[PDB]
Amino acid sequence: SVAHGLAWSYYIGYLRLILPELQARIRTYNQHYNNLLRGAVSQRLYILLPLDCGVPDNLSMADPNIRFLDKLPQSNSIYELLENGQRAGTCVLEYATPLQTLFAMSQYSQAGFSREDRLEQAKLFCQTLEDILADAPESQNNCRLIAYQEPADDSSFSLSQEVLRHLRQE
Amino acid sequence: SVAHGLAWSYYIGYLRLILPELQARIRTYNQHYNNLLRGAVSQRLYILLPLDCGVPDNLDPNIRFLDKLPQSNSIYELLENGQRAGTCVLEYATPLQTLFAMSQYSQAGFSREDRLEQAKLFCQTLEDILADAPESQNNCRLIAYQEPSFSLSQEVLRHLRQE
Ligand SMILES: COc1ccc([C@@H]2[C@@H](C(=O)O)c3ccccc3C(=O)N2c2ccc(C(C)(C)C)cc2)cc1
Ligand SMILES: COc1ccc([C@@H]2[C@@H](C(=O)O)c3ccccc3C(=O)N2c2ccc(C(C)(C)C)cc2)cc1
Ligand SMILES: [Ca+2]
Repeated sequence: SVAHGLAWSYYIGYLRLILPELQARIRTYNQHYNNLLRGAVSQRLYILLPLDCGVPDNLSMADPNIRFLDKLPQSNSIYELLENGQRAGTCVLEYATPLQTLFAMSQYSQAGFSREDRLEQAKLFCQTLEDILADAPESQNNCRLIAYQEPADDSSFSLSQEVLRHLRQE
Repeated sequence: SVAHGLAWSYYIGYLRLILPELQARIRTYNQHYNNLLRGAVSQRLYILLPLDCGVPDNLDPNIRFLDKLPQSNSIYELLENGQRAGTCVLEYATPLQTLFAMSQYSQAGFSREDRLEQAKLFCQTLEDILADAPESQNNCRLIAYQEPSFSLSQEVLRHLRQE
């Protein structure tokens, strides 16, 4: 049942506060700070929600097709996404950082929290957060959760492709 | 049921990480930075848990900021009878802000009664995690309270004297 508190704190202490000014920050960046000869940053906050709760310290180390470009002024980061070796999209991207509690609990023997318990709580965190965001006034076509289970076959999943599928739905 | 996730995250993402080096940080302060007469900073981390979930933006005239704890934690002096009666590392259990904000958000369907119950369960769950945790070695004290004038300094001093 840890997922409920994780989802509510993440929304009420972070997403609720950053989503209202996000569009204005992206528009300011695109007009005044972005380099001339490249794409504009897309408008939504893209949140990576790996169901395995594996949150890396560097997105480029997780996928070489996701490259840091800049900080979004006014901490959020802009990345370029590659496909077939070329630039395919630019967006504000980050992980659902409360998943780190679920990961750490699965590694702490006193929690009595298995990998199966972790997966169940990650799914509940995603479901609860989606329900909150659906009813939230701050979420106005400006946030997208990217929840994913990684197949056993490495070749059948690309993190950059997962973000690109959502970005192309804009 | 939000209290469980709040307690586990607060422990596993913060208390578990800061409690092992806390007493060394307090010893550094007491030996090299503390210039008060018999004002050694107490050894434990004191965590304010207002059961009403009211966390102010800056931590009572009898509680006065002294310094940042080197190596963000803050040291305060506690006054009693107008004089310094103790010094400690003091801070709020910041996850209570989720419970307060939920009670202020109609779509959460979370009443003041639900809030109080979750604040008490957060305190109990956190105390139990800390009791079984290898990082809490007589170094973290939870100060849970409710208002009846209330004196926050008197609440902290009771726990300081218990150390
Ligand atoms: C003061 O006590 C805390 C406790 C936890 C957090 C963050 C923070 C986040 O960055 O998302 C968060 C917010 C809401 C719910 C859960 C978490 C969470 O899981 N945190 C966290 C938890 C664990 C980690 C390590 C295991 C990598 C160290 C890193 C980050 C921050 C302050
Ligand atoms: C990235 O997403 C987050 C979400 C929440 C937090 C912190 C953070 C804390 O400072 O204790 C925390 C950790 C673990 C569980 C809960 C909370 C929590 O309740 N937070 C919080 C929640 C709400 C507030 C306002 C309502 C005053 C703005 C302020 C702080 C930080 C990052
Ligand atoms: Ca594999």
